[PDB]
Amino acid sequence: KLTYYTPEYETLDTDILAAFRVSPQPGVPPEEAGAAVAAESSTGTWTTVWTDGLTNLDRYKGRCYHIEPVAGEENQYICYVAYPLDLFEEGSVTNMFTSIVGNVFGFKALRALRLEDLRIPVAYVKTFQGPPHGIQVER
Amino acid sequence: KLTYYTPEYETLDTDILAAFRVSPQPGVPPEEAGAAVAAESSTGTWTTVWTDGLTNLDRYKGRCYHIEPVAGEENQYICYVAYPLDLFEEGSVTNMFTSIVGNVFGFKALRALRLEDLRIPVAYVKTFQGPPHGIQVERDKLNKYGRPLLGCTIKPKLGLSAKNYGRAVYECLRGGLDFTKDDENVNSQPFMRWRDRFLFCAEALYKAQAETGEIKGHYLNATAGTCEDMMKRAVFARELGVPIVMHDYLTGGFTANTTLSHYCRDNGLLLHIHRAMHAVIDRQKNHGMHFRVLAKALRLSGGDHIHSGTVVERDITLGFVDLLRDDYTEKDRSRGIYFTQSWVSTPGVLPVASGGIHVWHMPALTEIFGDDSVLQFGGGTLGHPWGNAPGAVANRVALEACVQARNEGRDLAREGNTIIREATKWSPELAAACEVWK
Amino acid sequence: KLTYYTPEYETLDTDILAAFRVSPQPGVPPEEAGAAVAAESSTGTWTTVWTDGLTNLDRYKGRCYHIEPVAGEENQYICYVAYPLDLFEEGSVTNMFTSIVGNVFGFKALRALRLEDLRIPVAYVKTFQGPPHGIQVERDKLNKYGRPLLGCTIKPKLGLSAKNYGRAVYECLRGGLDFTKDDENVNSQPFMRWRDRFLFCAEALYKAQAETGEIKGHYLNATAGTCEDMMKRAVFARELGVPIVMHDYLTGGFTANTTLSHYCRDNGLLLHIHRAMHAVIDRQKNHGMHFRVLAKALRLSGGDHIHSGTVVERDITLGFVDLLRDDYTEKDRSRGIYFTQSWVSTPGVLPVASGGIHVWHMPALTEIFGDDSVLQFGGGTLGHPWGNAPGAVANRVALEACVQARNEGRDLAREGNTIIREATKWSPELAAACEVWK
Amino acid sequence: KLTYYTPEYETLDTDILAAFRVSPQPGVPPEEAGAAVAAESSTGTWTTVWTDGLTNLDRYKGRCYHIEPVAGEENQYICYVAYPLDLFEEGSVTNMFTSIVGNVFGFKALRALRLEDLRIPVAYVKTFQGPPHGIQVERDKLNKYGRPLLGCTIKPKLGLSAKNYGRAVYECLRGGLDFTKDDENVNSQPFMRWRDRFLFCAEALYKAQAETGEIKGHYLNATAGTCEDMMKRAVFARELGVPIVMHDYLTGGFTANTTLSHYCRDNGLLLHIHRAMHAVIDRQKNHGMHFRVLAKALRLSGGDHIHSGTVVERDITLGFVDLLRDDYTEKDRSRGIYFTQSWVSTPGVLPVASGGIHVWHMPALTEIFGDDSVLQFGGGTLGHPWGNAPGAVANRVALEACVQARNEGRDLAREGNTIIREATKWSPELAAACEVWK
Amino acid sequence: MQVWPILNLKKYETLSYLPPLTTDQLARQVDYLLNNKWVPCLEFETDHGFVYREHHNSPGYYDGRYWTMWKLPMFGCTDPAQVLNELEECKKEYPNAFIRIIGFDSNREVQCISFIAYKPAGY
Amino acid sequence: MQVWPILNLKKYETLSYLPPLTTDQLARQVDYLLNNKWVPCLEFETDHGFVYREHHNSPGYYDGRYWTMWKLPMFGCTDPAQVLNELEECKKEYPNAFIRIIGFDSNREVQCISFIAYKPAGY
Ligand SMILES: [Mg+2]
Ligand SMILES: [Mg+2]
Ligand SMILES: [Mg+2]
Repeated sequence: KLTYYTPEYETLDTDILAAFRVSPQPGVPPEEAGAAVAAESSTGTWTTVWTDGLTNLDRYKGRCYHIEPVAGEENQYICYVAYPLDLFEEGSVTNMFTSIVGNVFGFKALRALRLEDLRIPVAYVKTFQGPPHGIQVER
Repeated sequence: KLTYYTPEYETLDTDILAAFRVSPQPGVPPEEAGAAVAAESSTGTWTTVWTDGLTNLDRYKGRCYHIEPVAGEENQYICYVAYPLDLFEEGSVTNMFTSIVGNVFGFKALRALRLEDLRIPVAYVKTFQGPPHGIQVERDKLNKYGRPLLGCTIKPKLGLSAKNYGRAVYECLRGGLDFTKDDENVNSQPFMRWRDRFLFCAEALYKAQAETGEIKGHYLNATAGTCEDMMKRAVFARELGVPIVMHDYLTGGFTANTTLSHYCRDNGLLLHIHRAMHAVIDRQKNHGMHFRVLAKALRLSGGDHIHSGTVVERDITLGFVDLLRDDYTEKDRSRGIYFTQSWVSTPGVLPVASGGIHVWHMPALTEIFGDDSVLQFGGGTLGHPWGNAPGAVANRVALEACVQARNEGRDLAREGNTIIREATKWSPELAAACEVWK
Repeated sequence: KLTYYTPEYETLDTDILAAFRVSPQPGVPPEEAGAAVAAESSTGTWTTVWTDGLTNLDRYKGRCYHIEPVAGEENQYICYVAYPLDLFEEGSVTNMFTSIVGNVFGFKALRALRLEDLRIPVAYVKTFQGPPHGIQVERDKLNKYGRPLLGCTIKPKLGLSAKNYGRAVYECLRGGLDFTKDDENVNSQPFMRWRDRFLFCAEALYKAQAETGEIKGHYLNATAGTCEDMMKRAVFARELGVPIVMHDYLTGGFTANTTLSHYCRDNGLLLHIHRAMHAVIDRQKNHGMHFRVLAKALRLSGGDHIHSGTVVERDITLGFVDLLRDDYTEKDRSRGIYFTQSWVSTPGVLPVASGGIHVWHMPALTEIFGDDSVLQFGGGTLGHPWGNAPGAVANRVALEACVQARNEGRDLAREGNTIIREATKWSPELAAACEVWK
Repeated sequence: KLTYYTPEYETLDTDILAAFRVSPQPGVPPEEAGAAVAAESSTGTWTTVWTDGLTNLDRYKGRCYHIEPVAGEENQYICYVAYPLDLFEEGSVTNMFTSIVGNVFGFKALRALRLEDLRIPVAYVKTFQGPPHGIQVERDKLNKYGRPLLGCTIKPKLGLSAKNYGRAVYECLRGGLDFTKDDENVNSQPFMRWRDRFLFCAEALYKAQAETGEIKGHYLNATAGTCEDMMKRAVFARELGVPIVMHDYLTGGFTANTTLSHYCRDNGLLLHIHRAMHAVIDRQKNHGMHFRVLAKALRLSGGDHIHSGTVVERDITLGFVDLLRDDYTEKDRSRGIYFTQSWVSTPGVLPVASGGIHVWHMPALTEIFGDDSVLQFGGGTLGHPWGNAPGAVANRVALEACVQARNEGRDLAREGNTIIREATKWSPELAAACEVWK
Repeated sequence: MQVWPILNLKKYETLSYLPPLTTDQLARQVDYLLNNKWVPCLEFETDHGFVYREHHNSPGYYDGRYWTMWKLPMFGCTDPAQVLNELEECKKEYPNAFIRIIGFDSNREVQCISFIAYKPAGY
Repeated sequence: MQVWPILNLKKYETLSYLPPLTTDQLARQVDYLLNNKWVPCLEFETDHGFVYREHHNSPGYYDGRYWTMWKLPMFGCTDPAQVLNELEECKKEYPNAFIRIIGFDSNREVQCISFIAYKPAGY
């Protein structure tokens, strides 16, 4: 929780932001659930490893910067997580999904998890070709 | 309902059979729900079209031939549907999934839907290459027999320079592990481009192999944004003469995976498959696809290893482990095996157990998976107090201790801990590990 | 003026910003001059055209958003212009320069014009590959740490036979230098064809490496008349398994340079960039383009080394050295840095100091550039009284003496000479060098 | 000075001769400055090196053979330097510039330096392909004789959709213009990708050609970030069967330009060259390279058209126009021609006059350039009150009126306006143009 | 904190990280083969006890994997003593060779066992 | 005029061209690491003290660059004596090995130091 729930964090224009709909297991508070989602989808290790000291992990960690309850739902919150630009391969949707969605959905502290939206920063957008033609050209 | 619910239908040995877990909307009877699943996943049209008269649609329709209530569940049934052989493109897992699972899950008369199992007929099985190598060939190539293989995921996944990454690789392998691995997220990024990583990992694995005398490998992740980039990475691995590459088959996709699988067969490369993103699809009991379906698909598309969870529900896991390794597996509902499955000599796939495991889980893992498996210890190696090499030694010793004990007739379930403690008396590395983890 | 001088405009993080040093013709006010620079480098048409009504030109126009007088200069101002992201082709330095600098310099209302700096927005930075390797990777590949790298240009540039050239190469490297180099003029000529040179230089560098045990390299010049010829030379370097090739990026051109940069990334070759012809463009303060602009362009197109002058105005040089090596450099007018520049993890480039330097400049160079730099000694090695090898030894010893002293806390600025003289007492090679040069 | 100032030297017909405009630092005499230029651009070493004794350096040194004061200038001289044939790589403009201009401009003993002219010996000229086609072949291919060719730059350069761009192209060509053109900045950008532009421009030019019966062309800009991208664009132009492509030779570079020039020769494509960025280098009289040097270089590398300014200093322009078109041009200081230049049948290049010109400049342009030239009217066509087609008609009529008048013996210099006004009496399109522009 | 040794620490796969097997535990491993109906066989090597790459370098190719067969697989063996007897005879003839016991599973149609039984002095 | 030697003149990069470091100057170099907040670590090699090419020959590939780590990087080290103590223990165990001190800069995320601290007799 200490390293990953960062409610004071101001997002960077280069960050990929994720809005997760989190349903924690009974007994797991919001903040810990959100912190779990961020850790499990970025750095986070079940045991301490000495190699972490060869890098600055704060530069690569995912951060749960905001949490808000879901209206009319039993024990469900929308957690916002920020991922630094450096975690992703340029022009690769495959790598974008692997990094954000490749691991967290099976976290045991959660009973369910849904990715609702992603803010793709313009610096990452410029690394893709996008539509071969697009609406105007097609017409 | 009339055309699609066919309880008298006798399945053909060439039919693809699907076991769906159907949760109808309140007010929709079983038979109609099952008929809906069959129609919506095959022919079926909301309005009559004259073109149907130019063909014999009974030859192409899906048929719900059997329905049975689910025990202890409110309004949920298992519906069996048969699809004729002619609906599928040969050798294409992509087309198999598109046909069966591409449309039905959004049918409004259903509140939820889950594909539990598929019976792949042998005539369709023969149209796929299957694993590039398979269990037996891999063991023969690596010259490793009578024990589970051991691996280690390098961490942190992101942040280390390619050289520091290779340094960790060498220290891990020289201690007794067979493989080291690239995290599924590790493809090619700003602080570590793929080619630099491949190159240093190659220097590290060759040094470790020279030192110990045992063959070593490192799963070099070839997952990429395009088929072209993926192939470029596989080609360099071939140029380096290394034994194994890796692919995230679900995020990369079945089309790219099959391409990689074929190249690996043609070039003698072993292929390790990571199941990143699986829980997005196979976690909830009410909707999605059970992992066993995703496992069968991978065995057809091709892979030599596939992550299969850690266990330490047991029976369900052992059930799909049999489906990945054996040539024939009989129907067994107690293990989630809904259909008898034959593979007509398609090679087996080595299951990879991974996830927070350490020395103390060794007896259990050896007991449950047996010799044909790969046990992955990321933090379980890199978290040892003395470093990677002694961390590797502790894991290798613990494993061999268990293997010897099992071979001598000792019960791993009854005396696992005794077996480990006995080994600590002569292995300082293991003693140190045991002090940290239990 | 109305459309292009926009003092209230707030720049977007996606805009390319240019700082022009404008010298208007007498009678032309600042605002009109600045507006002219913006219009002439973007939209702007001498006569009204009906087609303009088919688009929204405000979305594509350049904007002079700020103007400030130049201190102590007669009728000269620094005009800031913003260009929208959409005007540029992704990954093309060629198009970036064509758009900003392709037309304005000939505008009659101006008596002179100089581009001083460009703020490359991160969204555009991400469209380039950048250096094939960069500072960190290069150090890891060569296994060289904690000191500036050392090189030597072989002379005479023209006249030696390929074998005599290789002989000089071997004698230089075996003495302790890391690299030897092809002069920018040395491509392929009558008395020394390129392939013969590559081949003998390869024999020489491998012999020196075997003798000393330290990795060696020789910048094999691939600059050529066509893309095809350039690629042929790079390919042979790859075949020889050597570590580094060279290109004269300005005379060869940005289009050819980017091609070479991409090939180097795909083949693991380091790329040394020579700035031949730069002074034709960056010398006069009133007209042209400052070198810092040419340096930023090279970091985008790609190169691992780039010549940056010798220093021994200091501050201006240190300013662009930061721009080549760092990930983020804040605006600093005292060093000619007109815009804050971020690189979003694009690798840094090793600056190469060269030009009439010898042993006595060592403390100054180490002090000013620091560890991440390449110090080139042509005549400073080949002019040593005892020959190339002792000449190399003198340079290597002098450098290591300075590094050790610095590391021990000694002030290189205050006691540089003392540090060198102290080393002559135990190094005959260095003593001999010191006798010849001071 | 002793080795490099050789006033008694008789130049060889194989020598490359350079005329430098030298501005020495105060206190540095002419002879020493000239000697410095020769040494710094050839051999010359700040310190003596033993390797020089393995060759005969007099065979490779540059020689300042003549010096003459510049009239009416404070401390400025024209120094003549001869470079032996052996210093240069055959067919490489890149190497020619690197050798002569790659180093000297930064020499501290000089306050400024400008290359004014180069005498390319015929033995070196024969090593280049030269223009892919040249003036005569181009006229024969297009079947256009006895008059200057006419073109039009499409504007706005950025902002129009590929289709709207093509629409403007068709309307321009159908009115009588021979060519339409891509702006130098137009490569491939967000709102208009290159392939879409090539495709619509092709539909437009074929429709205009079918309508009028006269051959039409559109300079499709192939300038790109890499050699590969540039070639992809040229290849599609070949596939479309169109007659002409374009390249910004200075921003793209000489290496990429030569590659494009060779491909154009092998595929029958005419090549239009834009001189974007030239004023950064050729504007100031004291430092840089005069355009005539850049023009000679392009004729060697290859191009069929080259922008040459508008004129309406005259004599200087006419001087380099002769150098681009003729087979032999005698020394003529009154026109800036410092050396007699022979081309041994290397094809001539069509000069392109462009820049704010309109109908009223027609008599002057026809008179000054003659038949072998291309007159470009961007705003002069697209700014006509009735639209592109009538704008084109006005330009075509004005030109033909001037040609007929000239052919009848009328003096274009004396009666140009009379000739135009006479034509307005029968051409409404022209009358309308004349009302808007004078 | 102990540092894992670098010199003379060559290994021989399965069971090589455990203390050398005594005749008793050696007999127990052979009993495991017999009980599973696997056929025991002996292999020895005098020149290259570890994997190397001399003749080729493509993926999956290594030299030194094949050792040389001591006689023939002991089909129909029912007593572990038979195997250990051969081990003794092999050692007598090749005291300078590495000797390992392998097992074949005719049902799975592959080699399935391989553990070092003897190493020359200093290994 | 002296001729630079050919035989037995193998070098070990940074600081290897200077006379062997005394314990004092050795301690000063370690203090430089600590003062810069770099993490010190020891590496040793007994078999190949210099770069070579056995397993591959492509650009940028060389064998012998990686040596073997003595224990672990000394995170949180505050005294140079700690490092020199380990040097002594390493030498005690591997008097036949080349030993070098390296440093890691966790901020720059790369190895940043490497200088030879011990060489076997005759090197
Ligand atoms: Mg992982
Ligand atoms: Mg040079
Ligand atoms: Mg233009």
